Amino acid sequence: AQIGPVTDLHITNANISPDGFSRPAVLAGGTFPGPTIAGNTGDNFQITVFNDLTDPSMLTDTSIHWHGLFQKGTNWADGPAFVTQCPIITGQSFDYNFNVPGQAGTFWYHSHLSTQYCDGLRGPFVVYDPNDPNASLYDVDDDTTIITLADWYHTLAQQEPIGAAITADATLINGLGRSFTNTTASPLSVITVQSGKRYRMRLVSISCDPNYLFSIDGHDMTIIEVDGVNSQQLTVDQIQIFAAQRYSFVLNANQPVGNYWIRAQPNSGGQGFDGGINSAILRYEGATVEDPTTTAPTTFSNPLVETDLHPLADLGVPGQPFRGGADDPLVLNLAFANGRFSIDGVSFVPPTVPVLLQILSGAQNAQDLLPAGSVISLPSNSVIEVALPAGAAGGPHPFHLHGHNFAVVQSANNATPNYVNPIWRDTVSIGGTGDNVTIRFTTNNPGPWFLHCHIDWHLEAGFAIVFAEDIPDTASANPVPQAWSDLCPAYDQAHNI
Ligand SMILES: *[C@@H]1O[C@H](CO)[C@@H](O[C@@H]2O[C@H](CO)[C@@H](O)[C@H](O)[C@H]2NC(C)=O)[C@H](O)[C@H]1NC(C)=O
Ligand SMILES: *[C@@H]1O[C@H](CO)[C@@H](O[C@@H]2O[C@H](CO)[C@@H](O)[C@H](O)[C@H]2NC(C)=O)[C@H](O)[C@H]1NC(C)=O
Ligand SMILES: [Cl-]
Ligand SMILES: [Cu+2]
Ligand SMILES: [Cu+2]
Ligand SMILES: [Cu+2]
Ligand SMILES: [Cu+2]
Repeated sequence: AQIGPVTDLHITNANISPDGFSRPAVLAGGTFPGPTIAGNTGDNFQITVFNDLTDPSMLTDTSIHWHGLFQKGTNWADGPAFVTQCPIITGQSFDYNFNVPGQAGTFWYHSHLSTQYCDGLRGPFVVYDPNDPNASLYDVDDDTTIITLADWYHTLAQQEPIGAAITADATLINGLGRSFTNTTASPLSVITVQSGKRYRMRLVSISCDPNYLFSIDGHDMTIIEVDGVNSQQLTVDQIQIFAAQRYSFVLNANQPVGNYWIRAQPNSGGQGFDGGINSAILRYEGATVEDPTTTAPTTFSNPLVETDLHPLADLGVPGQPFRGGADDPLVLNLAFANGRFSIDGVSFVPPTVPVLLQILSGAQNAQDLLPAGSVISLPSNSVIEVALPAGAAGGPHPFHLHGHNFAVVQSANNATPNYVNPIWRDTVSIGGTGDNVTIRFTTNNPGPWFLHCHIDWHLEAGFAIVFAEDIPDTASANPVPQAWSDLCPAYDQAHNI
């Protein structure tokens, strides 16, 4: 069952074996992935998060972010540790009480403390639209049509050795999959469809790192939503999905009754499908209970290319139709050296006092804010452009902005910008060497919004800045509850800070 929009959510430690290998984890709702949190557009979510964690090897503090939800007037509920709150300590709870006006689509939630979401605190978050303009394109849209793609590690996140390469040990589709080494024939996920029906498949990358080449043998996929933004229909036979992105696609159960492989090939870790790694099963009702015998093509006919996507609505692009054609045009210098990432020469290290609390306490320019050089002010009611030229090691980097979606004026692997009808989204691959992926948005949401690579290992290694949007109006726009004001004193006391 789905939970919410008003629910408790307990965060616990438990052993799990999603690929046949047992390890401890950090779980929401007792499962990996966590339960789907759901409601309708405009609803009031009240998610009372109970931190019941006791195993320090995965951190006993926590904080949860609701990825892609704008949090307008509720910046304090956004979740990034040391940006909008101090963490919740063990044995305490915290009510994330917010609204989702003007949004409907496929989102997710995850820990936003250190690399803790990699240890298991990740799940889907769906905001349905009772008047969805895409409703007539499908028959079924429910918990059974959510498809999560996850990387899974045998080594605990906090225990990844300094100086060794980090790669995953399994791809999990709907929480199940097989290990790349010492593969055992552990259970695969089954997605069941009925011949003749049409399904809104909600594809969610809950990855800490790899991008996936996602496909379904024998089928094609008609994209209708990108990171919460309705799209024109775009039929593809493969989707390269980067960490934290979402798509909805229509799956027409229009092939013979049978079993078909679902494929999710990560860019690192195990290559191929030997022993059923990187795989799940699409099973038609009435098919034999057996593995598919289908193959992929050698070359896909219609892979997703981001510039092919266009909004369903007339969203346009704010500003003027040329580089720098914005009120506040930025170009970030994104770099990596010696184990640390930097943005404009500064590697992100979380501050002691959350950025929001510093602002509420009267710090009122970005040069006043800690960490020094990591907080950039944005003016209110302005068109912002951010160019994100690639080249830093470890790419392709999926950059994500909290508090906002954005027009993708320039996409990976294509030097031509689009000032007319590009897709809007919230997480974008910045591509490869020489690319100049560029985003635009307007500043109508006062508060400090994190901008970072969503490869969690890279965030931990500093690949982030905070946009302090409309510092002057942050306090008036974001009244804070007493429980939020209590977080830092409790955290600092527990940690002898
Ligand atoms: C990416 O696009 C930005 C503009 O959006 C480019 O920025 C300009 O950079 C040059 C120096 O390289 C400066 O003289 C300009 O002031 C910048 N802004 C402009 C022209 O609008 C940037 O060079 C591009 N980067 C890459 C790698 O292509
Ligand atoms: C590279 O990106 C550009 C800009 O998004 C794409 O150009 C558009 O192509 C469509 C389809 O032919 C045309 O309707 C638009 O007028 C083009 N816009 C611009 C600004 O040129 C282009 O198709 C992309 N290249 C590839 C190979 O997909
Ligand atoms: Cl967000
Ligand atoms: Cu996220
Ligand atoms: Cu986010
Ligand atoms: Cu990265
Ligand atoms: Cu974030």
